Amino acid sequence: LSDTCFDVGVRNFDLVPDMYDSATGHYKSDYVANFDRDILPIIQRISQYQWVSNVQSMSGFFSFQFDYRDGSAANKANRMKYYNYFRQLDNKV
Amino acid sequence: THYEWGNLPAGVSVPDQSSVSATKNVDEKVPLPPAYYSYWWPPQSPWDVLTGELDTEGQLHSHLPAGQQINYARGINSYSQMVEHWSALAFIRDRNQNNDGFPFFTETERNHELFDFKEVLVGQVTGNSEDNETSLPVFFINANKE
Amino acid sequence: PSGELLQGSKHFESLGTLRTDSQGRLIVLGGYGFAGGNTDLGDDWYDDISDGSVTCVVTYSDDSSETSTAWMVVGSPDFAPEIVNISTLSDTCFDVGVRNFDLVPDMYDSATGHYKSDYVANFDRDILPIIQRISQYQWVSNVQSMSGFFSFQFDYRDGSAANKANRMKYYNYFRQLDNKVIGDYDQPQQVLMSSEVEGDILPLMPMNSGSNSVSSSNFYDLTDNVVEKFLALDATQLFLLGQWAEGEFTAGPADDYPVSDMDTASIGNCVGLPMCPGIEMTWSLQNPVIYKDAYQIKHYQDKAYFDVNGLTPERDECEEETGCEPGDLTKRMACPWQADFFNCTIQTVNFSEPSVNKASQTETVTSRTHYEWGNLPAGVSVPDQSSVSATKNVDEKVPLPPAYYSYWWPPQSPWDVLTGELDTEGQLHSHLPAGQQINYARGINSYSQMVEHWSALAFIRDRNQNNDGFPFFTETERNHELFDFKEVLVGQVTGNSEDNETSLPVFFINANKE
Amino acid sequence: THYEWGNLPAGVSVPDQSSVSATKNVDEKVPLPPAYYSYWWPPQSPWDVLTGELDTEGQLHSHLPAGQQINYARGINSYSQMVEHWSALAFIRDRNQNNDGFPFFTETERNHELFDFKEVLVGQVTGNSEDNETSLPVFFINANKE
Ligand code: NA
Ligand code: NA
Ligand code: NA
Ligand code: NA
Ligand code: NA
Repeated sequence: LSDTCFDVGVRNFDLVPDMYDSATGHYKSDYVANFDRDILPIIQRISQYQWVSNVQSMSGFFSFQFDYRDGSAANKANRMKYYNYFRQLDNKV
Repeated sequence: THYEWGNLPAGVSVPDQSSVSATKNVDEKVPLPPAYYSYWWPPQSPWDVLTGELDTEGQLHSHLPAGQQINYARGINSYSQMVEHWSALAFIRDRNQNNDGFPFFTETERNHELFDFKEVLVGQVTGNSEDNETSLPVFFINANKE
Repeated sequence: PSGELLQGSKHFESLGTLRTDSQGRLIVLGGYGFAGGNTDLGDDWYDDISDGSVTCVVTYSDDSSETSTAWMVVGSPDFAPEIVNISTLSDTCFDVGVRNFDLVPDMYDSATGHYKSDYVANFDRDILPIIQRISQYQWVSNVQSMSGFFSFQFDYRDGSAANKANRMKYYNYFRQLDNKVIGDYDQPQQVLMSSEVEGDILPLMPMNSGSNSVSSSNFYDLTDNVVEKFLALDATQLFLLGQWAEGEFTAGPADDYPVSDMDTASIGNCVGLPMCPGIEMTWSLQNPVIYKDAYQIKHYQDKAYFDVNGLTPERDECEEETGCEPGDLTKRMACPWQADFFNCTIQTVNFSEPSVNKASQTETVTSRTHYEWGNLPAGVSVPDQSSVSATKNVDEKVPLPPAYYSYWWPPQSPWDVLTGELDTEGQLHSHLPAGQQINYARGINSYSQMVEHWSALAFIRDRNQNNDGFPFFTETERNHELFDFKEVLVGQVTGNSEDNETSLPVFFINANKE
Repeated sequence: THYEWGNLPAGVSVPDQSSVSATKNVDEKVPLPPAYYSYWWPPQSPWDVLTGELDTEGQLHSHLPAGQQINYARGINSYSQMVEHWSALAFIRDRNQNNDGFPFFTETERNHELFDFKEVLVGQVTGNSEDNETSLPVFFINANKE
């Protein structure tokens, strides 16, 4: 629910002006994320759904078969494969 | 159903018998196949958990040895049983809390004394005594227990 | 086994087929799944399994010969060929080779009987495979306690002194190997947990049953029957994990051992540990007395000796150090093999008494039924009634509580698998939607049902094979049409109609179905 | 319940384990024992009757041989079921009416097709494969039937 209140805050309350442009209604593609603060928690959360459910298909997203920290252009294809397995959000129509 | 008699003596002929039966089941709200077994909120409402009783006493009241994956809500067989017995449910916590990066989450503080146990042999269901080599566990709450 | 068999398979015709390709390469194809006997279910019983000598004579243009040899082993189906056993049979043959055949002289000193602490291990070649194997036991078992050993919560590649404590914590969770002494039980392989202190609890690694979680010290009219409760890696695997813990390792390429890629390709797909007996082979493969060199079986006698006299039945290739006779590598396994496959599931291991696996249990149930009548009219008194009942159940071989739910060989015999039927047709014949974890052997309710229906079992394989690091293993090719289904409501068991809100699935094989 | 482990090796021993549980059933309007099994209006409401199907097509749909004492309302298991399917019950008729003083009353005109059957092996109730040599007759009405 903190992710909810935070998401609401970004797209509607200028919480982070470097991440979102309220005039364009769009996010800012020049925003530099940080692994440990923005990315690692998600990888950590997925990894703990196992003790309470059988969600083995989620395994390959916290196995570090490739370096998740490595942001070099050589590693882009791996990070793109990982990312394009995530579902995009639906339009509210 | 088709009936036919054989091993009858020379000269003896018995006419076969035939009968047609029918059953029709209608359901209004049913998931449409192909279906996928999907979870709701595993952190807030567990469903696939480990056995955490480590001593003898607890293994006799729980009827399961430690470290086996079994249904979180086993024993509560109805919505009204959950309205009344929700607090007899286990807390899922790390038994290795003091060692980072080495978690071991099990069931802890489950009210084992409320649930009765019944080991149902497969034959009791199939009528075949061979199937009695295998059994399945049935947990339930007896309202007449005190 | 001549004639006709009263039970199971009726006629024995062959042990398999020998072929050559377009280039004259040998192809050894084994048994068809024959299993029959003359006793109910087992004395007069037999199977299709085999093993033996491979002899090659390449004659040249100048009419001069060159004779070379090898071994052949036939096994029961590998139902998840992609999932690897933490310790394979190649790991066994390799470990034997290090400690007994100088395979790697930089790693072991045969004069001191000890390993060499100055050996520099390599992450990718010695360490990463173990981390990769542990990570795949999930698709076939529920071994979540093993998770923290492939989570990369810390950098496994980092060998800097700052990272030593983390690598030492990881390493000291692994079980050390037991001494091969006859009556010494209080050892590390009889130890399940890391501690008994709440907040410091975790099953020691590898979390699997050992080579004897079944019989106790006092079984078979003995007082010192050998016990080995829980699993450990082999000597060579744990040693290299020791070198990594220490930081005596590298990142980047490393040269392969003096072993062929072809030699590991075979036995690498066989169970190394545990051996009770195991799936393809047993603890004869651990004895160096069987080998002439690392990975190379010693051959006892010649073709002429066998043409004249046949095989030696009473002979132990472990006692007499002179080599193997055809059929020696498989003779210790069950007859028929379906027994070993039937018991390759899970063990319920005692973890309080080092020398006990099973004991006799005695349950006494003493009840008092009490009857009392009320709402009776003024003046009317009815005497209460009381009766005492008793029940006494005695069992001879029962695991001693506290018990731990332990696995046998998850890669070779699956037990906790996912539903893989993706279309409607298949979801109606299977009666389960996709992606649900359910028992691998559901439907087969007896040892004799497994003797007859073992080939109706599913193959566990990656549905995402084309995308590395993104596996998705499910059931595939399960003979769904054989199994009937029955949704049993809880009330049918408890007599309480409320419990009928919940049900449980019952799968079985009807012999009258055709 | 009391547990006791044995066949343990020399010097080895484990503590006994024992538990005490209880059940309490309170039933409001129950007849007082000792009681006598007493009929109401046998000629207007038959209870213990004889099956009178003389051919194969009759015995297959009835599942019973002729001349057997069984319950008149076998298959009617509910008060609601009686309100729905009363007219399915037999008429007990003298089958030797022509002859005088030689009567032979049996069931006639039963709607056998409405009723489904199931032979329950005793061992399916007890868990004991050995009781399967004996089976219990169970008649019921299935609404899914067409
Ligand atoms: Na859930
Ligand atoms: Na939570
Ligand atoms: Na297994
Ligand atoms: Na395998
Ligand atoms: Na009456």
